[PDB]
Amino acid sequence: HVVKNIYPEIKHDYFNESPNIYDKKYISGITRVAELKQEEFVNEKARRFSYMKTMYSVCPEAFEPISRNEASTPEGSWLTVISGKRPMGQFSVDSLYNPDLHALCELPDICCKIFPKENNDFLYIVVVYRNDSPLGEQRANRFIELYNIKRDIMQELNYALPELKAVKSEMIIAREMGEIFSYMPGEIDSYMKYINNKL
Ligand SMILES: C[S@@+](CC[C@H](N)C(=O)[O-])C[C@H]1O[C@@H](n2cnc3c(N)ncnc32)[C@H](O)[C@@H]1O
Repeated sequence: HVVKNIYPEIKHDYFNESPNIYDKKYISGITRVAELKQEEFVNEKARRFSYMKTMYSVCPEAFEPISRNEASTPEGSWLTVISGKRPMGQFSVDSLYNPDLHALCELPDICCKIFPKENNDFLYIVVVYRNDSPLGEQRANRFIELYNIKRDIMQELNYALPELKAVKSEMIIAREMGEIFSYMPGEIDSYMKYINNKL
């Protein structure tokens, strides 16, 4: 149904478990044979979808850097992509029944790579990209590589050497992330200086 539709490769057991507290904002069932709420899911999704269709645009002949500020919320994270300002963004959802996530997946040439958040039981990462630009998938893939490097590093440090593991792992991949997220070169420098200070 609505979940396998946007997240084909999802674990089978997911639907055996019962709705967590976040799911319940949008559904009501014993398991994950639950009803979609008419107002909170169906009607919210349709409203958000209209909003997205209005803002939808095609990609420029070429992208310009956005400010990090335009993509610091989940909503701006995908808005900058659907309006064609940049080829990819990444955000999180506390429920695979998030109405925005479902609306996002119904836009032309808009793809979402979805997977469970590392070290979290309910959170999923969403990587949203322009399929109508060759940079879309490339950047989405490149993010997953950088993301895997970060989490591999942090897991290892967590295991054997935990001090400042998060900030250390940022020093390793943060500039590369900034670039693929299209942040302005100045904002990326400023972030590396913030990480450096954390030393
Ligand atoms: C936390 S992810 C958030 C992604 C955001 N929702 C998007 O779609 O662009 C942004 C990552 O980019 C890196 N980064 C580089 N420059 C940054 C900056 N100026 N502000 C925030 N993150 C920056 C950090 O590693 C950070 O984890």
